[PDB]
Amino acid sequence: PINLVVLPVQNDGSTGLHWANLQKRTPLMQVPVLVDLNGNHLWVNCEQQYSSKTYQAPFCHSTQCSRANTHQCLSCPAASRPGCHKNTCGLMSTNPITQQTGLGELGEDVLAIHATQGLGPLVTVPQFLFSCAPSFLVQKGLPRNTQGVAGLGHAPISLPNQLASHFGLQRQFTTCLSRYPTSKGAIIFGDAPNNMFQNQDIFHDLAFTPLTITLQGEYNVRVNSIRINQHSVFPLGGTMISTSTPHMVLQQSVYQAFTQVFAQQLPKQAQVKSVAPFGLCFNSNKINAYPSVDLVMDKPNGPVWRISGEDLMVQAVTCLGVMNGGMQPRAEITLGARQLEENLVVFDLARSRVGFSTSSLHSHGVKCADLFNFANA
Amino acid sequence: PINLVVLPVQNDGSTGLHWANLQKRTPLMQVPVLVDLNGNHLWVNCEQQYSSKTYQAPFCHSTQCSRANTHQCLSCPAASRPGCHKNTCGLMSTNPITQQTGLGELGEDVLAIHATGPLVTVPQFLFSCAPSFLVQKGLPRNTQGVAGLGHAPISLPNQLASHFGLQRQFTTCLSRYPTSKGAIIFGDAPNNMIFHDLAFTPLTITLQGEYNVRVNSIRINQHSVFPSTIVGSTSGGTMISTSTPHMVLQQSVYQAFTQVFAQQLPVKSVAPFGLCFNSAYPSVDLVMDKPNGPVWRISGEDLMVQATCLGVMNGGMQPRAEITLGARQLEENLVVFDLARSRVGFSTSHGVKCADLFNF
Amino acid sequence: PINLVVLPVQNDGSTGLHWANLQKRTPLMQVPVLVDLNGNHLWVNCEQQYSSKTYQAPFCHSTQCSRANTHQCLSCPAASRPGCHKNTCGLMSTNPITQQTGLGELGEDVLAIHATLGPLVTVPQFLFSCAPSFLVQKGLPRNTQGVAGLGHAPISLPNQLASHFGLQRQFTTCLSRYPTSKGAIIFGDAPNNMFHDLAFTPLTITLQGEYNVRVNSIRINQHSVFPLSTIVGSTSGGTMISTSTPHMVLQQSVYQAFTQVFAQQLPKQAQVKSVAPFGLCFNSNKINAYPSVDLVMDKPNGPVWRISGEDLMVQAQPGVTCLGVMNGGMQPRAEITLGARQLEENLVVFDLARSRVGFSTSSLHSCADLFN
Amino acid sequence: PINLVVLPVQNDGSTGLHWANLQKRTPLMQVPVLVDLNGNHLWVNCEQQYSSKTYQAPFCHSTQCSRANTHQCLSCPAASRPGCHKNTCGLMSTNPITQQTGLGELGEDVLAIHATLGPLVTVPQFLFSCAPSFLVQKGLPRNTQGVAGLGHAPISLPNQLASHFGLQRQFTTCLSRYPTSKGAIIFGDAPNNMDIFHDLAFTPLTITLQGEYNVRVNSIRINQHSVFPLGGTMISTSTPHMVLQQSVYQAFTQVFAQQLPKQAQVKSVAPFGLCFNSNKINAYPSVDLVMDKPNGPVWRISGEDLMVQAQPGVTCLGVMNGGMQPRAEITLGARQLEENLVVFDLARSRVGFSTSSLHSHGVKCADLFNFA
Repeated sequence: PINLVVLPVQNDGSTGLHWANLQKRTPLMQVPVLVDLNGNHLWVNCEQQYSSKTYQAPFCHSTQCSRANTHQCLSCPAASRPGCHKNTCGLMSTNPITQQTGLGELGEDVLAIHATQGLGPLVTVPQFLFSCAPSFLVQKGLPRNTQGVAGLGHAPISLPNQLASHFGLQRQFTTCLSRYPTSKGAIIFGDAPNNMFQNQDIFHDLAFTPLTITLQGEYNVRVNSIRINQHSVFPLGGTMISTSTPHMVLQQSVYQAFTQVFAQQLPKQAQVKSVAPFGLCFNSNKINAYPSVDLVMDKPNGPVWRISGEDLMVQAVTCLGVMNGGMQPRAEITLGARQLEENLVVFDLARSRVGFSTSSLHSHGVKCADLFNFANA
Repeated sequence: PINLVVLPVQNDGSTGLHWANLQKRTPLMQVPVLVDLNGNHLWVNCEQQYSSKTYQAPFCHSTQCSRANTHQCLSCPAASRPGCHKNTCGLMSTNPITQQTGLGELGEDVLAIHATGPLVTVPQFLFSCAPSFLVQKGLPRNTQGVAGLGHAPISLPNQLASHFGLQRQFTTCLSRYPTSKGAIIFGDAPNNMIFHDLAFTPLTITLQGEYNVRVNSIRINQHSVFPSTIVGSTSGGTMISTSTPHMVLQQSVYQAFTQVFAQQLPVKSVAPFGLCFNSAYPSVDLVMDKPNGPVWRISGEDLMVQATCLGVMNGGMQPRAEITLGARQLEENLVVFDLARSRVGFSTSHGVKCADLFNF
Repeated sequence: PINLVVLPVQNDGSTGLHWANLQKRTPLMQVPVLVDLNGNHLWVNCEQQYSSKTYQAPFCHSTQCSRANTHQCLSCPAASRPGCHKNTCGLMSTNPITQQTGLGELGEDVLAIHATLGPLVTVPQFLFSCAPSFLVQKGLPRNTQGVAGLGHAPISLPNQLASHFGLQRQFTTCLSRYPTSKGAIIFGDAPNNMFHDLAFTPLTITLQGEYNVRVNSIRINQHSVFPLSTIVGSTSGGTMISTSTPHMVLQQSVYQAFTQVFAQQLPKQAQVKSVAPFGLCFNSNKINAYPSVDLVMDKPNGPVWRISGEDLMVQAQPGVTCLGVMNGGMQPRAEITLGARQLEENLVVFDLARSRVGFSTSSLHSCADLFN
Repeated sequence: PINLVVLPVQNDGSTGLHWANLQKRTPLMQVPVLVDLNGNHLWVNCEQQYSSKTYQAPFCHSTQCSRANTHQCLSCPAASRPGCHKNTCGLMSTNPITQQTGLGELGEDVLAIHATLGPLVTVPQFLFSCAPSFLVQKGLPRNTQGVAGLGHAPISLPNQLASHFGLQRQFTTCLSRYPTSKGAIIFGDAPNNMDIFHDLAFTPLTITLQGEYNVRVNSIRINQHSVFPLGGTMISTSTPHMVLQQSVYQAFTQVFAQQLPKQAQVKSVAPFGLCFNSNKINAYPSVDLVMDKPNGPVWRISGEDLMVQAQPGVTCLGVMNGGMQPRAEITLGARQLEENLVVFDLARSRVGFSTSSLHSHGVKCADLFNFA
């Protein structure tokens, strides 16, 4: 009776990005991969080392290629091995940090992951679908020695969809990303709010906003306004949620309005020169008392996604962790990994809504890393 | 746990097609629908007095619309009712008998089905409220829509296997006897209940969402009738279908076939058939996949119909496939669609009856 | 330098649909084909009678398949001939009258058409589909063997013709109300190569390939009928212009509003027993003037597409004339559809370059004169 | 009567890539762009200058957005400017050197091009994308502001130019071999309109799902020694060298080396793998590509033309290892298109090349037209 499965995820201190050791292949081995909230699928570099007794490449026009949504047939002029076959299916994979994309082949192999009643036994998808993507794609932008990307996007062979389908889980997943490199957070597949902590009602304040999917397969929500200490800075789906930037990203005109109203809410004298890659920094000794950021979601009548000033700030000298996305970012506002860390964020694919707590996880005395004991497993 | 779910399916003697009573809505009610093996999705006429407590039409750009692969937004300039909303998602539904297609609206409601047993549910089963003109011609009497079993993201088997965590496969046991009911079993039937002699052949899915296999040869009573660099190939070229009762052949294959079939025997053809008799029939052997392949065998009498006539039609110069196997060739034959392994399984101690398998 | 190309179009009185003879093949022959304004392409019956020295079925993955936007390969077991090949590309064709669709194969052959009255000029490699013959069985005017699509799709007639000869990316329909005189489709910039009372409204294309405009309001004798970052839910106009239906079609709620308001513009006593296929019929002779229907385009004060009431009326029986507006039920593809009868005796400029549809705000005086 | 249009394109010595100054906007200005033979469209960074009186961003669901194959609507939260509007269309653009792709906005403006040496003729409503600026940051030749695609895609350079002027649906490349020198792209039927094309041979052209031109190589020999097989082949200007899948690379480079004396080999200069002392070589081996099928026509590469001057006294084999999964097992780069007439016939789905060298007629690509 499997109701949840759970993947440990770690915060990479050097990049601010989140990544995981996936258990794949026969025998099981650890494959380090970026966690890309918006990614279409799981892809890894197979050009390398690849040992498995259970690896298979589906044939062109197969049900597996249809499920993966590719009718592009490929062939390789060379002895067959993972990544190189006669008559297989081709899939474009994306490095979401550089935005590079390249052509690889669809593969199947074992993926293993812990079940959890709400720690539990290790269960497997014996023919988990993924792509052997070309190696140039791992060369830039990813945490050291990452070999791939696990996409959690709403696409037919993404992690959440493949896991939910195989185990009959509710078609949703919950992220609890860690703020701290020293301790692993979790991604929970299945209905966490109903099937999952130690007397604490961590979901008590869950509120919901509608979820859309862009044509590029990204999760979008809609922000009705941004207020900083009750002063509105915006206006004047639409909002992407993403783990391919650590920081909040704002379209340039929104960036200028935001940062200026932010500054204004602090003492003018507290401003110091900026350290890269930030624009707006402060002497932190000079004032502890950061403005609160309310994102009013969907429509004027709430609910409110609250960001405390302190959690927007980076200990760089403290700097505002908000980036100028230029004239044409993909979304006018993007909530990045730091906005996800230490919050329970529910992506409900069945009902098309994102759930979020109006109150802080930590108010329960709980950190995302406290959720599961991965050291026993 | 649940590892098997079953839909009773009924043989309609007047059309030669099959149909199920789907259980939907709150409170549950019965929705007669044609079973279309290659259908993309379940659709229904929602002008047919739609009562439900649990009906929703997903909004444009939602997760459900994305899953159904539509980014087309619609609005109905009318009040709000099932099939008429503002800001919902459009999708094309097909009447696969007439081949008509029409733009309808993505809906969500409860569907109930039997486990193997008791009735279990998909609270959010996705389907389409299709335009009512699509139920006017060709369907079995009183049917209100079509339930698609094609390999497409919101087809019946995909939704059910995903919800219950079944093995990605379904088996077909249609009954030959008009008014009798066989079943479609979802999940790993071969391991979860006769499946000793399962041959197997590769399955491809066409761009239009149809199941294909490849037929290397056809014989009538042993007589031959038939016949990451990018590449660019084709599917099998033989379609399995329940949207025709009859075997359909490309004109030239049809001539060869029927003629050779005539020669295995010693009247005034009766419409729509081109070869009829008074009332031993020769056997048809289909070598599957390639020259070494397992053989799909249809005994002659099972091709034959009573207007007795050869139930093999002329699909003209350009049918979808060179060869199509219709409803009658699936009847009283256990056909396993393994979507996880991309192959179709079939029965090479007589056959019992599809109608014997269950009791509802 | 060729500036226009012109195709005569015949009104079939028996169906109200419009058809043309397309000149193709080598040797050149006539192929009678339905004119489908919203159709993706030209499709034609290749069932075995087809024969031509210049016909080829492009190979899968060819530039011609790429242009037609199909990467679906097929093959045929019989001896090779048009419609039947070893490695070709598949294309879905639609009968717009019955809404049947079916898979056929991309074909290529010579098409000839008159320049500007001028000589016959040719497109040597004109792309079209060999469609399954079941597609011609039903709903097509007599003897029709295919459908010429004028849709905004990459191998439609207007696009191929404009492209081959370097015409302006537009065409003008001037359908005839009278079967005995043929009207014209004019490819290229008709307004600058042949009146001035042209109004324009934005043109959008639906995902199924249809032309849409936006009707801000429908009025009858000025009375309102209709009615009282990734951007997300945008839609195209919501009014379709089609030559696949003869009459105006309205979604059932709009239909009822329209009929109630139309009727209110005339004496209740003039009404008479309904006569199929119609729902609102009148004692002819008890009416001197029928209400005008004004479609205000784009915005509440945009340009107006005006229909005279006489032109929306049909005479069914001896002394009884009926309203030529059909009930499209709950889910027509568009809430309002203007049909062949609304396009007859009017110039309509489909400008694909500027995405606008242009129509006269003073109809000639109520198409066959332009050419001969 | 316009039959050909020609674009001077210049060889960049640093990157080995080719680029062009496109004349756009009102008033006209020079917009430097990389020439990407497989590029889907023309894209530019609009953030920067963009001065024009004739720029326009089509609206969502317009005929222009449909042509470009996008039904994705964009809103920009800012005030109106090029690259930033409400209700426009989104298009993904690709930097073909880094393989980065990003979302930009469909735009329309004037593009001027020389007709035939002849006068500047214009496309008033030329479609392109305002692509996000991160796409220009790496790997393009210095100062280029975007990319001009020549792929077989509906709004590519050759398609828009052929359609606007009624050209034959083909183009010929004559890329110049020497740094800063100028070759030409000629749109229209170059072979029939200006024998240097007397010996044109032809091989089937296919288009991949990512929109790249492909042909098939049936075999490769070096000095008549078999290298391949034991043949999908992309033609590209986004790599300056030949690229081979790893097992083909190993065989090719081995056989190439053993045709030369083994003491000729010096230490490898990055990025190359096989380099030589250029004192110790007097003749390089011929590389022969049999196209399409066992008995097809032969694309001949003189071996000297495969070699790169890495240093003062060192010459390297300009053949790169594409690893396990390059897009095509063989790729013919910029260097293989240099000083060679290559005809991309989109109408007939074939690529044409001369069995006899352009230099054996005494001609160089830079000779064809006098630009300035």
